[PDB]
Amino acid sequence: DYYLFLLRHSSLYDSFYYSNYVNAKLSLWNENGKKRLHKMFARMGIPLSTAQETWLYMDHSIKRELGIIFDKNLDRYGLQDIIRDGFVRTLGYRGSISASEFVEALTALLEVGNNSAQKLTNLRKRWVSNFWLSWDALDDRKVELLNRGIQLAQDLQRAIFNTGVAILEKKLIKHLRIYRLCVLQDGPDLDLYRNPLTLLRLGNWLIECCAESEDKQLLPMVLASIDENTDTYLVAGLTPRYPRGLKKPILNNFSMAFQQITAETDAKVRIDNFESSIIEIRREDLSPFLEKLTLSGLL
Amino acid sequence: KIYPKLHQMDMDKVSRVYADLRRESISTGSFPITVRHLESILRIAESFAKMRLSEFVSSYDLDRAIKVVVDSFVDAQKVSVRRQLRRSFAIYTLGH
Amino acid sequence: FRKISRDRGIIDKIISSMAPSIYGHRDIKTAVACSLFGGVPKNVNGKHSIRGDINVLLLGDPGTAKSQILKYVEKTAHRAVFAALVLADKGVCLIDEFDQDRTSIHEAMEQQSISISKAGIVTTLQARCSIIAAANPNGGRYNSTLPLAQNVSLTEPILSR
Amino acid sequence: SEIHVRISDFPTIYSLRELRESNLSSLVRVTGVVTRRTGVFPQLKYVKTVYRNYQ
Amino acid sequence: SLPAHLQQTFSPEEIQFIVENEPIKIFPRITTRQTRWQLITTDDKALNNMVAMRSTEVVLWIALLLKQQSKCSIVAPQWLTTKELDRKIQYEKTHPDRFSELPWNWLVLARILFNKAKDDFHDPIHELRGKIQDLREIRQIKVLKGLKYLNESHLQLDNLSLLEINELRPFITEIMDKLREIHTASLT
Amino acid sequence: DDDNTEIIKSFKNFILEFRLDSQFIYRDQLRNNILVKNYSLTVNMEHLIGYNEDIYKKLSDEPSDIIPLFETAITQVAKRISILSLPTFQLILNSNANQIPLRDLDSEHVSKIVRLSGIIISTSVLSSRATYLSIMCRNCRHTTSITINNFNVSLPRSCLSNCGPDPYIIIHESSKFIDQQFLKLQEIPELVPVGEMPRNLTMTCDRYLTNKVIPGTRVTIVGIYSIYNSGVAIRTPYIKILGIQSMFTEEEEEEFLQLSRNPKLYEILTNSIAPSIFGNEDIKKAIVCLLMGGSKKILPDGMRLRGDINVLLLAKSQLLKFVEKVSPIAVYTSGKGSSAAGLTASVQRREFYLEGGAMVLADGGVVCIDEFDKMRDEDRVAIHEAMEQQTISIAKAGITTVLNSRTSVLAAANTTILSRFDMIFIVKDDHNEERDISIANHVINIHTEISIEKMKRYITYCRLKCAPRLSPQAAEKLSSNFVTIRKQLLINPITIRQLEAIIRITESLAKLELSPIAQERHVDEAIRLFQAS
Ligand SMILES: Nc1ncnc2c1ncn2[C@@H]1O[C@H](COP(=O)(O)OP(=O)(O)NP(=O)(O)O)[C@@H](O)[C@H]1O
Ligand SMILES: [Mg+2]
Ligand SMILES: [Zn+2]
Repeated sequence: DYYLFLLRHSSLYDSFYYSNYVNAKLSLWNENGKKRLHKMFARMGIPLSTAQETWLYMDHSIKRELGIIFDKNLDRYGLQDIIRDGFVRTLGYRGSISASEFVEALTALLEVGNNSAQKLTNLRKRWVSNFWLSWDALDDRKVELLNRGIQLAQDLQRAIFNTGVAILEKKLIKHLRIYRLCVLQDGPDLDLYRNPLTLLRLGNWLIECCAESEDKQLLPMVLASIDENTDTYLVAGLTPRYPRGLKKPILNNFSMAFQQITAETDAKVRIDNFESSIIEIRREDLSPFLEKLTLSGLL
Repeated sequence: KIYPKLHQMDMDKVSRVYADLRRESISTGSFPITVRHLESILRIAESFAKMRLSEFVSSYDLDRAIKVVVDSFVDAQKVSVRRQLRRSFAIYTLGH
Repeated sequence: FRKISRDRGIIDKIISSMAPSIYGHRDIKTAVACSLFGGVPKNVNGKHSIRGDINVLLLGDPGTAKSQILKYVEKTAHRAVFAALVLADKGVCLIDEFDQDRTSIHEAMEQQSISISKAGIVTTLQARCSIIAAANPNGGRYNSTLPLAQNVSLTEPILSR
Repeated sequence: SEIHVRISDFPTIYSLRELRESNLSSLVRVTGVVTRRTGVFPQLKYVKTVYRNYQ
Repeated sequence: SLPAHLQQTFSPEEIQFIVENEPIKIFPRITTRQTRWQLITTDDKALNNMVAMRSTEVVLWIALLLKQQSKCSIVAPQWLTTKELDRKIQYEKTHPDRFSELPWNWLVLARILFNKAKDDFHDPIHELRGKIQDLREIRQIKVLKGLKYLNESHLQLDNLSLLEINELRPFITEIMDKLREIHTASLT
Repeated sequence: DDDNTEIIKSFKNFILEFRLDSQFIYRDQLRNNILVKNYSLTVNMEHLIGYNEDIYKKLSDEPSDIIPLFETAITQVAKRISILSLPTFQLILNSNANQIPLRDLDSEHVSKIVRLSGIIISTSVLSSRATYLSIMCRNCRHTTSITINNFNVSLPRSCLSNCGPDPYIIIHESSKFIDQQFLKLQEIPELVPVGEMPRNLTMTCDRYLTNKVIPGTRVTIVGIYSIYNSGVAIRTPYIKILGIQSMFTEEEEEEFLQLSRNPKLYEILTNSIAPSIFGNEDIKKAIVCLLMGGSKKILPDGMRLRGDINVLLLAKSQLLKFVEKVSPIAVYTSGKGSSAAGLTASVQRREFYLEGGAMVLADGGVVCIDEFDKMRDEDRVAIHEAMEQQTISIAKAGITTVLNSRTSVLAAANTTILSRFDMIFIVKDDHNEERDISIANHVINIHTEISIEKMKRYITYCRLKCAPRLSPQAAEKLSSNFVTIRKQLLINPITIRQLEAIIRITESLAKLELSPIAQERHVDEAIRLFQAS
């Protein structure tokens, strides 16, 4: 199994192109990165028009030779970490799936399955129905629902990538001394980041990019997104992490910091999520809260 | 590269000007102004925004588009109607 | 580009640069520039659509520079047709003089795409273009005492559209 | 399976007037307007089978 | 009062209910022999006197109720084996009009045991599922030949299963009734 | 030799064994098809790949050779599941492989399975191909037979039973044939590079795939891409198709019946017509009557009584478009017409021919004219026959024919031609600034009571269900009113051709209620609405 985004569905080319690790290793947000991918497939001996075919229909010979082709070629691109072992399951004649693909299907179903207090209640009630839309997909009798989950997973990753490139190309990351700050004031559709899990997927994209872009300055990061209906920013505090191939674990300290500023502050804020690293605050109060936060020694 | 858009503030004034032009056209017995002219005004304002690489239409764009379309509409009319139109429309063809 | 666009009066300078060899006639240059830049197309599947192209007609006294500015536009513009609307797709179409031709233009101004059938065959084509036309006003000279219809050989919806 | 070399900037030019029998089987460089074009068809490459495009 | 679809016939649910009252052979994994069951529509002694891994006979609905949990295992009927089904298919092919002598509940019981008791067979289940299909297809050919003898008087059938009869009931009886009406009208 | 038997054995075991959960889906489909005398099977590629990838590999490498083997395997299974004679069955395929744009097909794709899409632009008539065929040998008068199959043959020359160089002829009296059809596929309009006209392909289908599509429809196709004979060493490409993709209920009429018993239905329908237009009450009422119409009748002496309605309007541009949208069938035109046929019809030239305008083309429906004053000279005289007789008749240049013109006309303009219409009215205007501001705000919104479809379906239902008759009270009322107006005019014209128009309006008013009889209630509103003046 390969750390490639949904290999056995869509195509081999899309598997590399949307992989969260490959983007950090080859810088796919710009053309000098994309050309490296074209160059790789040309050297590997795979015709580029076949690499884009649906992986079920891709030719049998390439399918069986792929396991050796990677051993000869990933080293030249510094990309050897793609290779690993994992668990695969199959039932009758309906074809294989790995656990890594299964969990992406389930998370996608959680995210996208189908004055202020009432709207918040409606939203939080909608998110609970998706629990049962995911629960009913753990049954082999209901593979039909699992396929829908996979179709949603692909669109979610597409929309995430199309926001990440905008953040990096417009250089919206602000490099403060103690931590890195990023705030989304507008977007193609900013509603997708109103759910916590989607926001964390975007954060995990940016964290891989920041982890590989320079050897220096492993820093905490703060990410926020506005909502036009509440006029509140949804804020999340994220740790750094060490690369895949490299020894105690680090700890997320934003919890105590957000709690202390919340205990002190004039600001209109909410803390009720299980994960205390995520908070919410009104439009005008973001800047004084972040000012008091950076003035604090708790970061 | 450039794909401009309208700003929702001054559009109330545009609607009032449209209604005023229609009222004045009927009052002198002219052939009436129509929705086609209003659409053309908005489209020309977008073009004026595009000319300076502005993604926003602005009040002066609407003013220039209004002048162009109103003057073009006036030029099509008979002479007596033309004099009544320009005497009333002075606050659009020359002023704003 | 951004440097010159940040300067004041760039609109007027673009219009001034339009058709250098021809003296005067600033309004014609303004209209031609507006047609070459154009608007944005929009559509609402709830019952409506709006074109981005801008169409212009010029009534010319004999020898008042009309054919020269059409030649100028032909060299200036990226893609164009001079007189066939398939070749004008996403471009500018130029007409310098003027029943089936007018009928084709009637369909072309009503639609943005053309459809035709012949011997049971059926097919479609795209027009999607800005039309610049010029004409001679019903003989030797225009009459200002009369409305426009008296001076042209055109149906009323043409002057509307 | 096979690569084609394309030559560029050949240093002498003819119109369609100056061609004579001495030019036969020589390389030439020519300019003009394309008056008419056929559709694309496949053509048999060798005379098991292989094809190539033609126009 | 009664629903429209139950005026003249039994639904498949009722057919399953009817079949569930039959006896079946089981191996229990616990001993009950020295509370007591105290049933009122069956024998009570067998369940009160079970001994682990000693074969005994009980009604099918209780057998499936036990097999829902670890406490029981079901012995397959002897006709439900590859050798016997092979012989029945050969009988079906040999005699092109007679129906082979399968039990009256063969379809229902097969499609119950394959779902509730897939683990307790000796033969590989993916072969039994094929041979059951072969039998049903051949019998359907023989049925389609027989519907050309609907008449004013009567018909004889043999070894046709309960579910197979119930499938056809509203067609045979209706067409036969109308032929009777047409004939007797000419006598009167 | 043995490979032909192993491949057939493999596909035979595929059909007999593929379960997904508990149903043998291909055995069931093959049986259910035979019962309705459909001899074909629709296999899906993904199931074949799941069962055994090697079989799919063989099929993908050499489709022209392997498709016939799978077809005969289907026949061998079809006999076991239904016999204790059948033709050869047609195999049909479904696939989700990546579509190739039609413009990219080239020499790399010859004799490969290809999936593409486009628009059908033409369809041939059906033609006959042979499958089983019988042969007679001219010299010895021996006989034999051959079995054709339609994949990429000629009569043999190995004489039998010397017997000669080319002795074989066909016995058409003892041979079997199938249907074949040709089609043309054009590339999708939103794919074409700018400034170019679209490219197209030609293709073939047989048996159950014939007569399945019509011109102008968008379709998706699965088929073998190949070449045929028709420069040097050059051949034409085409495609062999293997698959294609492209009255009232009770609960509906219950709503229409609930509307029919509403005490204010007439007001509701009038309010629902061009609701943006202010005022003009009687105009809206007249359009309802024009849409509903009277009742057609036929007498024992063969005379025929008209059902249609005709209205003229002297703002007005909007109503004709609204009528075009609400009507079940509609045609829109300006007075000069779409061709030299004009409104009615004309003769054109080389041999002469005839073509009809937008009176013949709207036959059976409604037609609306946008400027009736711009009518041509021939149409001015020809519309008399088109409206009075509901026909157009021509005897010119050896042509001698009559054309049907059964339609209701709506017209507008800005004389004696007004006599042709049942009702005439003049449009009226009001100049409230709020109305224009509302329209402008809606225009900016797009730039930045009963609904139409329900009303159209209701109008259709009423036209199909009811055709009501005058009660005797209405007859006394109408005749008394008729003689009263003529007497009043005499002491100070009304004529039978207008009495017979008032009757049609009366019937159309009774039609909304679905009342089988018309009543004085309807007569009163009919004469009240007759004030055209
Ligand atoms: N600034 C100018 N103003 C007017 N005419 C000019 C100007 N410069 C050149 N001309 C000449 O005047 C004519 C310009 O008008 P133009 O329409 O091109 O001529 P034309 O085509 O012969 N008249 P017409 O046939 O009615 O279109 C040409 O003959 C030009 O050479
Ligand atoms: Mg000129
Ligand atoms: Zn012979």
